[PDB]
Amino acid sequence: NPNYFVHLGNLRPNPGATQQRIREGRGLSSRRGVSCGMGFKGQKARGRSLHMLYDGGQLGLVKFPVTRQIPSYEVLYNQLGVSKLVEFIQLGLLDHTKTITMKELLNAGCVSSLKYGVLLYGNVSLSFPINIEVTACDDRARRSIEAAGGKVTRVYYTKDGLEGLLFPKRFTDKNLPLPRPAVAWHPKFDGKFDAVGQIPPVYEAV
Amino acid sequence: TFSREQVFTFAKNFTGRARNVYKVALRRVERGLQHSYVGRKEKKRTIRSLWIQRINAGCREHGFAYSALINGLNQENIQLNRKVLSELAMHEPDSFKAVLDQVRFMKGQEIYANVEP
Amino acid sequence: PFEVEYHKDREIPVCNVSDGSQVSTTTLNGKIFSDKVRLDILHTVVRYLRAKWQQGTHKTKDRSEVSGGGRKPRPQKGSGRSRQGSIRSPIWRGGGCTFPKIPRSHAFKLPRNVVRIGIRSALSAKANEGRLFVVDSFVRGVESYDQLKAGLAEVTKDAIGESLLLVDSGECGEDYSGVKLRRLLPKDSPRVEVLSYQDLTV
RNA sequence: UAAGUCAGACGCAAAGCUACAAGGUUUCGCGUCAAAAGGAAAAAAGUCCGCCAGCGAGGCUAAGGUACAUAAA
RNA sequence: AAUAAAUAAGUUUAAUACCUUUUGCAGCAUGGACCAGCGAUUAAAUGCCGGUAAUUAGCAAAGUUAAACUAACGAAAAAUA
RNA sequence: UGUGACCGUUAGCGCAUAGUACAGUAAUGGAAGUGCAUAAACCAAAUUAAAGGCUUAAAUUAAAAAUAAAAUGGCUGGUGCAAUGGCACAAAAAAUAAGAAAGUUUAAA
Ligand SMILES: [K+]
Ligand SMILES: [K+]
Ligand SMILES: [Mg+2]
Ligand SMILES: [Mg+2]
Ligand SMILES: [Mg+2]
Ligand SMILES: [Mg+2]
Ligand SMILES: [Mg+2]
Ligand SMILES: [Mg+2]
Ligand SMILES: [Mg+2]
Ligand SMILES: [Mg+2]
Ligand SMILES: [Mg+2]
Ligand SMILES: [Mg+2]
Ligand SMILES: [Mg+2]
Ligand SMILES: [Mg+2]
Ligand SMILES: [Mg+2]
Repeated sequence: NPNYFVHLGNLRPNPGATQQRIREGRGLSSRRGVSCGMGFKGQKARGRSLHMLYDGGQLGLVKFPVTRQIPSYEVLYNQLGVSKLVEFIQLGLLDHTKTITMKELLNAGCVSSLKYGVLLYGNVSLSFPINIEVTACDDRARRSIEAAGGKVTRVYYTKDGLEGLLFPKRFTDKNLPLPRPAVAWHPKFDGKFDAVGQIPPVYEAV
Repeated sequence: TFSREQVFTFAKNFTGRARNVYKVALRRVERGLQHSYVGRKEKKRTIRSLWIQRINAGCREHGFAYSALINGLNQENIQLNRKVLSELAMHEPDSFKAVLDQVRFMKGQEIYANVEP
Repeated sequence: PFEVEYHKDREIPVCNVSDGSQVSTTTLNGKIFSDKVRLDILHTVVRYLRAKWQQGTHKTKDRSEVSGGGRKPRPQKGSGRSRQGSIRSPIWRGGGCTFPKIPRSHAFKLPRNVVRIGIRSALSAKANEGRLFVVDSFVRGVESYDQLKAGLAEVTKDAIGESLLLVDSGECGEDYSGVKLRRLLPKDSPRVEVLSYQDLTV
């Protein structure tokens, strides 16, 4: 066989990809020769006795107060920036000539995994109108879109309704009717939603 | 730690159980090798002492002293060392005496490349 | 040691098993058959495959699994002997193992992309060594094992090796020709193997 | 290094305690040992000189020595 | 501590075992009569920090899971016209 | 029955058959032990070395073969090699469940 043939008997790994394990207790001139590098006596050198976090008895970490404030439920939403929405449209992954819904965002790749809804935030300088329906929005995003002539609508969906919006084929392939939309939201959420979402959204021209 | 073959090679001339018993021979082998490191260092000190004694004995037979000779050689720019000087006194008495006479009296005839300038 | 054109397509003749004669010519994609050969990737995939195949049905017994050994065999003090707690201790002849073996799996994971790089390196290596051959079919016109051997010998006469590997489109391919090839191939053949393209490995 | 260590000792020089005692005890400045082979003082952990990668039958010195033991007036 | 370094082979000089434990052990501190065999940081899951690669990862097979990214002050004027 | 980067007589099951021999009033505990061959510790035997004068000119050889101390006698059973013995799961089969309570169900031609 020539020198450049490759077979099972001349394979090696890339240098630096592996290193030999240290086997302690194997001689005076070996690494960690006799006492295995643990010292001479004490609690640390007698096996699994001492937790690494014990501080000797002072217990300094539990001398601090406790806070019980509950964070807002909106930390469970997926956050979408206005600047990221525009980039997708410019590249051509989103159609800006029709109403944009969360289904389009999911398929385009703007949002990864939705369980509750999408929150739209940020500032952006636009030159063309955009019509987008989301579950939540801040004021900076609303001003940016409306400045160019767009419309931002906050839509209320339930657990079953959100499934129909995102995966309608999951129901038609099984010959099942689509979920029905909600009637109204609890008054405690007044000022959070503008309209009740329709499972098949009504697309319009922009 | 030395192996059985190494231990018994070193201990082939030892006495009693030190020859063929591993535990006994191993400790005897290591102690001996420690003696050898010290032995080589001391050898260089002892031999130089012996050279000086022989030179001093030769000097005093003629009425001189070792310390006077060493000083005298450095004034003449003669760089013979003690190993050579020791051997001259024992085996070449006539040449050893000639060196002493030059240092003490400086009555040697100088040699030039051109005998007749 | 010679000049190689990387990423360039290759033109390869097609031979016939029945008579060992050239029949046509085809083309090989340059990204698969003219790629760089990664020696370190081949090493990783080979280790990956060997680890997966290891069976790992092995076990031993520790001091708690060996028979007996419950009672304390000697008094703690007074006898002049060493203190002992059980006869099945690791220090005792016939005792348990300090760290027993257990049935276990040895397989680890690799990305699917790294496996692809290995396959391309292996296919590219064969072409650069002149050990890659293409045939129209394996069973058309051949009715005996000896006939197939002679044809393969004629096709691969210009090579250094001895053993051969045959790849087809699976049993249910080429009008179920694979079934005939399996029947013809003798049992316990140490120098010839037949695989489908789905089971090809580095 | 998310490692080991939290038993230290003595010499010269000061102070508290003891009796301006202890190879005592408590602090403090420098050094040595601990973890340091080699040379001088008798043996010589802590004093004086001085820091051993290896070999050699070359040379010059330190502390200390120069009628015998024992190298050199 | 039964050796070492040398030698004219007569001899001369150097030289208080090892381990463990200690401020300090030739130790009048601890363990070993000798030989052969056996006898002690191993495996799984998860986390942190280096190294070496892939250039998102897993399924599925034009569609879905996991991760990652996502507004901060639109501030430069370099024209031998 | 099938497979093994599982073991190969201090290993692997306690057992290359033995829950036997043996210990104990009893419950109970629980061994050793394959075949072949200059291994070690261990006990006896083994010290040394001498040598001083035939007169020289026409052989031999089918062919081949044939002159030299690495190792005393023992006791013991390590090491090396092999398997009619073990270990782990897999396949097939087996085992197993009913609501009701002296009452009807589940049958492929
Ligand atoms: K450590
Ligand atoms: K013995
Ligand atoms: Mg301590
Ligand atoms: Mg400690
Ligand atoms: Mg066992
Ligand atoms: Mg303390
Ligand atoms: Mg303290
Ligand atoms: Mg004191
Ligand atoms: Mg210490
Ligand atoms: Mg001088
Ligand atoms: Mg003198
Ligand atoms: Mg003490
Ligand atoms: Mg004892
Ligand atoms: Mg055996
Ligand atoms: Mg057994």
